[PDB]
Amino acid sequence: VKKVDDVTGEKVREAFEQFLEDFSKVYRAQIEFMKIYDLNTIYIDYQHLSMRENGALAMAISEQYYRFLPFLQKGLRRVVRKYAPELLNTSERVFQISFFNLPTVHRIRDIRSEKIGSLLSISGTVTRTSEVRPELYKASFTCDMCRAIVDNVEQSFKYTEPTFCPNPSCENRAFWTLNVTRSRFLDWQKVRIQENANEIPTGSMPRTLDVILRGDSVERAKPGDRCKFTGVEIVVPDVTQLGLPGVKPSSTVRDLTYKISFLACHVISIGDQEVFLNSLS
Amino acid sequence: LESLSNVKANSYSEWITQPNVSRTIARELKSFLLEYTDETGRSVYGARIRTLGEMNSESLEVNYRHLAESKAILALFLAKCPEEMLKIFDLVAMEATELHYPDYARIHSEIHVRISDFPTIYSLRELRESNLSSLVRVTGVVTRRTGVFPQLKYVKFNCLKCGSILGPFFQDSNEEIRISFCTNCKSKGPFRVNGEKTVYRNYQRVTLQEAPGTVPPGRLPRHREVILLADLVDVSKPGEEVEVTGIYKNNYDGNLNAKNGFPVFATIIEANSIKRSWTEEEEREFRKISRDRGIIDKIISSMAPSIYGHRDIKTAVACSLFGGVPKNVNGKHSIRGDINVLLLGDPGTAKSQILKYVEKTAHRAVFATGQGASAVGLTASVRKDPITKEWTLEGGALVLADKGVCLIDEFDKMNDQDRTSIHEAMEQQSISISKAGIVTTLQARCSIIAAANPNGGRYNSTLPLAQNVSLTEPILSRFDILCVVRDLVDEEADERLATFVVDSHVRSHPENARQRRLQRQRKKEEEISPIPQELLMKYIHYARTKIYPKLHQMDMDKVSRVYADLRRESISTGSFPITVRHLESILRIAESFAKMRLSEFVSSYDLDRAIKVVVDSFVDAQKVSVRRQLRRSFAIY
Amino acid sequence: VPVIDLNRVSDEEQLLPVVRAILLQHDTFLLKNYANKAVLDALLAGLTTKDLPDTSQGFDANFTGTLPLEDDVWLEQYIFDTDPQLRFDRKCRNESLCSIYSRLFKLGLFFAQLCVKSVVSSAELQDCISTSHYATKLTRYFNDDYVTFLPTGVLTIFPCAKAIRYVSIDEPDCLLFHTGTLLARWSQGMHTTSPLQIDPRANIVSLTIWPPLTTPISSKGEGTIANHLLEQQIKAFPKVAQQYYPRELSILRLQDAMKFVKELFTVCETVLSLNALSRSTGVPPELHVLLPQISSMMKRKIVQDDILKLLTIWSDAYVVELNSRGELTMNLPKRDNLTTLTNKSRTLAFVERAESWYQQVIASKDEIMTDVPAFKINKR
Amino acid sequence: DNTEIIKSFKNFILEFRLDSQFIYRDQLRNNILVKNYSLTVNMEHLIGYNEDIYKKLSDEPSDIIPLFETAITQVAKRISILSRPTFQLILNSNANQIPLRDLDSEHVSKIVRLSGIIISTSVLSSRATYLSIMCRNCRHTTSITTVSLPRSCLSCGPDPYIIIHESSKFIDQQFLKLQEIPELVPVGEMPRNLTMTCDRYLTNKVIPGTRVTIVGIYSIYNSGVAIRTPYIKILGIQSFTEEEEEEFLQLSRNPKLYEILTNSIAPSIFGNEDIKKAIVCLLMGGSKKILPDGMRLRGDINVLLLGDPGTAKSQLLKFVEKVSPIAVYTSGKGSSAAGLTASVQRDPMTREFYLEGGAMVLADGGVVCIDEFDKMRDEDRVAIHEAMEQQTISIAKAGITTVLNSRT
Ligand SMILES: Nc1ncnc2c1ncn2[C@@H]1O[C@H](COP(=O)(O)OP(=O)(O)O)[C@@H](O)[C@H]1O
Ligand SMILES: Nc1ncnc2c1ncn2[C@@H]1O[C@H](COP(=O)(O)OP(=O)(O)O)[C@@H](O)[C@H]1O
Ligand SMILES: [Zn+2]
Ligand SMILES: [Zn+2]
Ligand SMILES: [Zn+2]
Repeated sequence: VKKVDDVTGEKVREAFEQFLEDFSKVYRAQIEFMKIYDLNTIYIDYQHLSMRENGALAMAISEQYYRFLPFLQKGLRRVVRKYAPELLNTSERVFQISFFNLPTVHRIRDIRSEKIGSLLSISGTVTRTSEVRPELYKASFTCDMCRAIVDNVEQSFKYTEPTFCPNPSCENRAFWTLNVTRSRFLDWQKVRIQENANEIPTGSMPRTLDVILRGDSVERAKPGDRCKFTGVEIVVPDVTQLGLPGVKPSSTVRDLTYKISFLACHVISIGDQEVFLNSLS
Repeated sequence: LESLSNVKANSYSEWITQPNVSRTIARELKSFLLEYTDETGRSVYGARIRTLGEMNSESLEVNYRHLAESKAILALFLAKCPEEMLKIFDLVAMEATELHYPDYARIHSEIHVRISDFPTIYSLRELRESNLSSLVRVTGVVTRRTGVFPQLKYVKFNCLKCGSILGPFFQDSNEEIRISFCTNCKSKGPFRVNGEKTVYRNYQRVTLQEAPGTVPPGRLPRHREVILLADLVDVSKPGEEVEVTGIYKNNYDGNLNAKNGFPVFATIIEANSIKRSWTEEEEREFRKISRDRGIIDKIISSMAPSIYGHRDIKTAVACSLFGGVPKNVNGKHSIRGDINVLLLGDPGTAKSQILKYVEKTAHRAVFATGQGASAVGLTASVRKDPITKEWTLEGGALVLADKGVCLIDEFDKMNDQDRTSIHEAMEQQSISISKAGIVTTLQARCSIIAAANPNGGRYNSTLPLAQNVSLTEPILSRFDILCVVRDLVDEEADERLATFVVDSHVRSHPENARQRRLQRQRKKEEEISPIPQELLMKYIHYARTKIYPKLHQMDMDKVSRVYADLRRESISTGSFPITVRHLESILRIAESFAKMRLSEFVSSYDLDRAIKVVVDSFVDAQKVSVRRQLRRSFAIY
Repeated sequence: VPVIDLNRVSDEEQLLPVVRAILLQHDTFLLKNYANKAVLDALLAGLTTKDLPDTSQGFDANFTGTLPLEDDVWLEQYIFDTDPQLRFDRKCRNESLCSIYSRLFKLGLFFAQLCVKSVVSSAELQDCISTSHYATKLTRYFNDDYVTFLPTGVLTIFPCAKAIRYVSIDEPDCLLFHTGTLLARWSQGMHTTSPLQIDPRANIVSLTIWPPLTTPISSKGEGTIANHLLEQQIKAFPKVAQQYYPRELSILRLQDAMKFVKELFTVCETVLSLNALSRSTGVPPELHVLLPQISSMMKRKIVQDDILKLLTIWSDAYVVELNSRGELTMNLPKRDNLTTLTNKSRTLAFVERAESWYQQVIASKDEIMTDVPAFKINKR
Repeated sequence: DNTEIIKSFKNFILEFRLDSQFIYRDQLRNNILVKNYSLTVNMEHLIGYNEDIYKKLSDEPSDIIPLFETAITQVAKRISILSRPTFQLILNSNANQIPLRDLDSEHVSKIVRLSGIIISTSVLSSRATYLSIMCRNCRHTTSITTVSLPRSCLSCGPDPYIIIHESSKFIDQQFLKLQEIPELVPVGEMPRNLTMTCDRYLTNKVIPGTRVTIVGIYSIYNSGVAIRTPYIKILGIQSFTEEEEEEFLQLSRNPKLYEILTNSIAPSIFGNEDIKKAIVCLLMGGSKKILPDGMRLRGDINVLLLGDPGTAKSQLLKFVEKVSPIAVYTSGKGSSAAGLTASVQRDPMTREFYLEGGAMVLADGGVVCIDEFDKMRDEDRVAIHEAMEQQTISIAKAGITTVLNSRT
């Protein structure tokens, strides 16, 4: 039994690891820096990502970012075992990537369904924030009929029990025991940003949006600040679509409502002489 | 076995859970409880165990340093798998107690051992995923307290398809356990908890909030939830400041996975031990300054040194920070101890920036503004419990400032109703409420420092104070010291004040590096202050905790005749409501001066400073034509 | 504190079982309804108001006389021993003090015998204290901040048990009986004692009881009981010991410094162990970060200078390389982070190094300093 | 085995003799004559009559009190047959009560005694006690006396039985709310509230604001992760030393009694003899009288302090709070008409709307100390007018109206 292989993803990861081993190796120095300082997330400049293969590597990574993420995660976390295996230890292999420095800064005014799944950066005034919470990034379960264990049970945007007991000697399904120790969790936070005053013409009204922050990038959002985010747009189920006019599709009955949200992996706020001077040509 | 537990085959949880390892460390623990090397003090733990059975309690406090000194890895396992170590330690303690007092299991189920003196402390803003399931020590303020309700501990189920009873399951307070397969039937049918064979516990949920003076600039107060179990309930009440050591775990599993995007949980702390303290190097350093001749003028000169003049106002700040003696006379009578101060005068006289200094100096300070504060937001608020759906109360600014100070800016400009609720706090030091079925009283022991403006924005020196402000005699009566400020014009006064301020902006302006720059800061403190500011904060704290000067009625004629004299001159003049409450300020402010010297006795000199400050206040707040006459009438004082 | 009442417990068959039970659990007990208590109260008033100490007596190497102290406090002390081999010629000058002393010694000597008979299993020393053979010290504070003291006797007697702390004692009508080090030492583990805290300016008279001081501390040791009391008096009064025992005071004072660095090393082991397990990596933390936590464990202020003393005694204790920030650090030397057997071995290693280095200093003919010099980390 | 428990109970009713009389047999016989199907058993007689059954009842009343109901029913019906329904058990006891804060997870299913004040009551509801059912598939009939209907027929598919309504029996039940005395509650704490349930003859005896003594069973029931709401099955509710009586009688015989007590009121303050004496009159209060038309004269003495600030007027109220056995202290600003007087709120435990008292309801039968009386709103004053001049509070909220007495 052989599963389908994504040849484009394999090509991307091969180009991804080759970029990591050749970029000058400041990023590996950052990798060693993370091992020294016990860090979780590595940060990569987009323009650094966009200066290999004339930037075509970034383009494929950008427009289909949500698809290709695991390949880059494998690409790096193989490198960490190659050069900093201690980061794999615990007291387990939590690892994150957070990009930044995008050229385009799209407005809340300019959200299109075409942008779903692509990498984009936006800017908006914060109005409300949520308290930080742990997010079940990856879970694991132990069987109920027998006592086999299932690891690396990823929860992609929903709660998901394992669909089978791996050993054919057992027939357990839809009945599992959740581990709270071998499992792993990650930080989580919601930010409610608002369209800037200079964007909305007179008479028009400000648009509002909810933005998700996870990892160490949480709590870098404070009310009243002009924050700037970087990430990808992802849709989530909605409950307020009921009662709207027009024919609504159905699943078969099951509902298929959606609403637009933006997920951000990096946080920064727009604002000592020599610090400012060197940033200009 | 022995010393074989140090082998690390896998993560610490993979090694402790092994029964052979468990027996080894359980055997290893049994030696520690019975014998410990405390030299002349013998094995105090045996005495601790023996006295606990005598006292009939479950609180075996265990010092971290003792176990860490004797048993290296046996203690370090408690810092990474505290739940596992505490599970077996209870059993080891249980048998140890029965050696001295057998049949302890007859009345007591378990020994809820308490860890103490744990050396690593984290704030509520430090907890991360890396510290999950560990043992953590935090300090905070009890804001909201829920009731006491039972919770399951060991759970047994009855199968619906057979009469058999399922085995016991420990309730982790993490998830409402729901089994899926019967042991006998192997069926997935219904199950119900067998209440007649289920062991409960006591559960109370308490909220801890950052200390008022520790909130970072420009952020809401971070706060967490704490789980008190096993007779750890009712250890603290609203307004108390506590430090607690517990386990940092996650238990909010439910609709959060769907009601909010993606599966997320929420964090709690399961408290193990809680506590609501000076080395020799501190007290010995205090007494050196204490023996310095004339210490009172050193403290007063150090009250916000970057403000020129206003010495008869800085003394009120100095006296209020130290406070008096909250004399609960014979129990049946009570008198407030803290000194209330009202700052009044023209704009441009630093009536507010001083209140931006009392906040940074007093141990616990809550700051408020006149129009930005509401009556409900100051005294107490009403909430519904998210777990038990009951009416609960949450403390306000005054409740937070218990054993501290409350700072109100622009006291006059607030609406009348918001100003009205303050009346009880300034005399009762308590909040009385009756709302939505809640009938109770809280503790609001806090001095109030208020800044205000006269009617029209300028002080009319030709009119009485009672006519210069929109307030009234009642509100003014609850104050002890009133600091009238005149912005009169004079070249000599202006030259001295301006040359002080122009130098203040020179120094407050920016310009082993830690040590070198910390030297520079205390160097500038020496330029302007006779006392280093860090010590003064501690010195005030030490005085408030240890010093309670007593009284001898030697100067009774001196004070009584002053009281009679002040009353006589206010019989027909628009002035302060000089009453018995105003006399008490003289004695209490005398206590502060005595408590500045760390003396235990109210000397004649202390009243001499006390009478001069109190009498001068009444003289200064008079019309011009009358002020010059009382200037000479009270020259004796 | 247990109370002994002569109205119901005054016979030897009554006192001995009671004293034995008290001393197996406690070190201090009270005497009630003594016939001389009423006279003692009158005698105390005469001493504290009329019979003031002879301030012109001076003070001697025998730690007897009227020693002037700080805050104009005077201490009138006398020592008496039956054995003439010790020259305690400076007998008590005031008869009212002797009146209290005789009354205390009248029943206290029998009680001192009771204390020895209660817990001391040595058959050779059952009657080590008696009328024929006894040694007593008369102590009297005087004023013309509690002081921690530990008498070296078998039993200590106070005519009034008030303002005495160990928790305070508020029983003026009962005499205080406290056991010293010698009874606990000769108890063979059956009884132990603890030091007390008293007001040094309360004008309180006190009495302590030994067998004749020429008796050795134990048959296992060469020094006599007088040597043990001499060491305590040298430690208690450095100004007196400066003229007569300069080197001895330096030797005795240096022992406390050794205990300082030993417990300091123990604290560093605990703190550094927690720091290793709290991180996924072994990078050494900077010293200034650890010091606030170190001082909390020590319950007193600890700075860089005290830490460097550990390096002088044991060079292989830690790795203290200076960080690129220019800040000192410290870390465990062992390549594998820690092992409970190696932790004890390294703790014993410092103990052996310090003890040998202590013996090296005391064996030197030069006069001895009472502190460990600090190590100098190689500057970069 | 359990027949001995029934037999021992039968001896304790038919044959137990006190004061040379069959008190339990006679009082049960008198109840039968009254047709009151209940018996008041005194626990102090039970311990003196048979300690062995007391051990079982005190420790495991799970089966004993079912035996109590069935044994008394058999014995009482035997008496009825001799002279010419299920009899409710009522327990009267004088044993020591456990503090409401002292209830823990150890007294589960144990009979406990409590004392407190009712703060809210519920409306009556009917609960089944005897049922008869019929199978819908085959008309098979049977009788049934928590209880759930059978899943299969005894002769039909799952759950084949339906209830025969005209041949079934039901009993009434009430839900009560109890909390500890606020005087016994230290400041900074809200008194703990406890849910109680009563049925049949024990219902509607107490209104909100009534101080009671409780004998009941401590237990829990599901309604947090596993936080079950505690509740009490009510078994019996009741609502000075000889030397103390002589001591206080001697106090009444003191020649300077009036002046001594007058001085005793706030001795820390000087003079003020007149205001002290009026407050003394406030402590005693007047004597109640009832008009022949049925109206009641208000016996409370209400006094207003209306003087200059700084005259210890606030301290005078505080001292009364510490001397009045029933004392409530509240400020004018931090009070509301709903907070002061009665209110209607829905109990989340039983999902029903309960009538709930307020501060002016808790202080019934005692003294309340209100401060800054001028600072409270007129609506609060208006509600006070009814309490002051009629000792009643009328509630009209949502869609329900009621009147509640308040002797404050
Ligand atoms: N006596 C003084 N010494 C130094 N600075 C002063 C003094 N009085 C006023 N100031 C300055 O004037 C300002 C007064 O601010 P504020 O306290 O708001 O005035 P107000 O008295 O109206 O509250 C402060 O910034 C302070 O620097
Ligand atoms: N006759 C008196 N004897 C003793 N203390 C008094 C007397 N009159 C007033 N006081 C003092 O007044 C204070 C109480 O005043 P209070 O009634 O609270 O003022 P207000 O009327 O503004 O509420 C107490 O601290 C008390 O010591
Ligand atoms: Zn399986
Ligand atoms: Zn089954
Ligand atoms: Zn049928």
